[PDB]
Amino acid sequence: HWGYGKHNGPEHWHKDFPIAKGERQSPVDIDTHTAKYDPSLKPLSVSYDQATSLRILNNGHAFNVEFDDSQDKAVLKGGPLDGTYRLIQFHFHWGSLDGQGSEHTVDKKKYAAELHLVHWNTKYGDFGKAVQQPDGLAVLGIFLKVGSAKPGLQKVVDVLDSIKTKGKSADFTNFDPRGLLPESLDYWTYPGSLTTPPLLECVTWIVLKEPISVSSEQVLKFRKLNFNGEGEPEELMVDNWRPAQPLKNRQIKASFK
Ligand SMILES: [Zn+2]
Repeated sequence: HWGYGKHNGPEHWHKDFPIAKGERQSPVDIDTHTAKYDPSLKPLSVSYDQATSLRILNNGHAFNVEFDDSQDKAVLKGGPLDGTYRLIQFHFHWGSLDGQGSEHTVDKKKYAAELHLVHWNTKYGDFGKAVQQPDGLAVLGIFLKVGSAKPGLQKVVDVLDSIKTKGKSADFTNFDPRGLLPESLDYWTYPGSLTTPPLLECVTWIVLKEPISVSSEQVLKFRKLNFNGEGEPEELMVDNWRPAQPLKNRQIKASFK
């Protein structure tokens, strides 16, 4: 019964998921004055030309756009990564107000939302095995600010009415995740965790420096989703973000000077 409410939110998760207080928890604050350029880093390779989206699902915590991950169709490689990481899904975290919603922060700044493109390391065969490994996942995180509309997000926005409540899904084929990227692939990276229970410390985070802009109308439609199931009292799906966790014995590295 974890969530983001009044009595089940992030500050409670440790009782069921003690790794919530672990050594490598996410998100974190990215201090641009202490992150250090790492010349050993390579450019990201984002290879999404062959992506096969399938479905969009309201899981009661966010919505996931799911992909066919049974072949190397949409992969992330390079950067800090060794090997090939396959896209399984993306989802967002967002606020009730434009001044909060992101999970990572940058010099303590909160963005309106954050996109997570989740990938798993093909050496482990499937997602469920990958999450048991320290290098099992690679999550590309992208900040959202409110300003101009993001045209490539609109197809997501316009299906949201069909998945208003927890447990609803809809077909979502032929969606191109390249339309969600900023111009630059400059990034910060560090080792961390899933940001929802079970909070497993299996993630290489790659957080892009350049945010994307979305419109106030686009974010307002996200805020019409519901945490609840159909036929239950309405609870708007807002503020589904975990706050920054202690960095502990980690360093954040930058791909750029
Ligand atoms: Zn996430």
